[PDB]
Amino acid sequence: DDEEETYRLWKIRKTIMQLCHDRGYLVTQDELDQTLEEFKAQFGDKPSEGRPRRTDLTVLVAHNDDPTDQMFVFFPEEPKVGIKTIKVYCQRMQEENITRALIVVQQGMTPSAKQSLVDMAPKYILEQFLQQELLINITEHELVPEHVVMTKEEVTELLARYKLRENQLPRIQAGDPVARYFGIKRGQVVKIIRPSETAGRYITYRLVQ
Amino acid sequence: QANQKRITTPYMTKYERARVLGTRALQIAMCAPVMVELEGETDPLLIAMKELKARKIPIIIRRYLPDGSYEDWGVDELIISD
Amino acid sequence: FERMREDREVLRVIFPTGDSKVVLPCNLLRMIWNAQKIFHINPRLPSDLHPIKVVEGVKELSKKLVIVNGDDPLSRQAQENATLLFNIHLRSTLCSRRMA
Repeated sequence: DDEEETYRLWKIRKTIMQLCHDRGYLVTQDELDQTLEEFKAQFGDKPSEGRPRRTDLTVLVAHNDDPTDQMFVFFPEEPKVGIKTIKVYCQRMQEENITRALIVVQQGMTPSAKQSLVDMAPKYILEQFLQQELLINITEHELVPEHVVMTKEEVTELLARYKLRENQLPRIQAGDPVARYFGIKRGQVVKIIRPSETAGRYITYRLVQ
Repeated sequence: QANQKRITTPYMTKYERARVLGTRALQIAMCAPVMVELEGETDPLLIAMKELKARKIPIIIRRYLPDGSYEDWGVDELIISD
Repeated sequence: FERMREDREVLRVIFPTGDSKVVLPCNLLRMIWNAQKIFHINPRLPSDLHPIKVVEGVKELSKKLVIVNGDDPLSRQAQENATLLFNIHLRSTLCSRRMA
């Protein structure tokens, strides 16, 4: 009832740290591999009482290439998140002049809140995640190969090399678990490196849609 | 496309060979001039085949690329494998 | 030897199971046997093949097998990954020690 909640919170934090590290954000090695005991000593083992409360788990990291390019990770306490909570976090971001954020919901999200995640897209690029899908890092799976987000320069060179247009490359849905994990949007190209029993290594490139 | 830098394979494909022998055989059947010797060859197929082995076929293969460009490879520039 | 040790680990990550059976274009063991019979090689007499010629020959051959044409790093990376499994089976079969 309680030891499992703290275990889940720890596992989610570890996965989030791995996710931010994979997106290119500055994450220290200590917090990247934090044991359950270290987490209980830094945060607690009493989430039912409120120690630690989900509001304490808020993370704030900065990009390796740009220090001002920060990103938020919020853990709401209500199972079903409403529009008011999004307004709170959006205002929080406005106050702290941050543009990118993550909402790790417990049960799910209301329709109006999802639409609120779509209308403020050019101003605040904020995403949503379910704690049930964050308890495991999908990139460590054997079926999931190594994905790498390409830069506009690398894509221009790719398209100029094979002499093809963007609509000709294979596609990947923006709602794909890996696409959501790496936080990629339409127009971006993701480079996949997978092992092959015929050539050893195969590099493919997928366009997001 | 710049003929100085042709990216296609230097070998003649099985399909290119098939169509080359076929079209050249048709030409010979229409009384076209022969380039090589004909000691005992009349059947246009055997004549076109000896011409391929001799590498004396006056045909250019226009290999179309997906982008829309093309590379003109002559039968003498390609390496016959079979 | 170091290059073959790196390739050894590359195969360990490619083939996590102990299944060395692989499909490749050219059978090196039969070609080697054919050369043994074509030139009447005596396995009991010393060889006149310098191991440096073996290493240099394998590197030049690996450069002649071109699945992807282009000197740019993107093409060189694709070429290096396409002929990878073959170049590994080649360097492991045409090794200077095995050839000696």
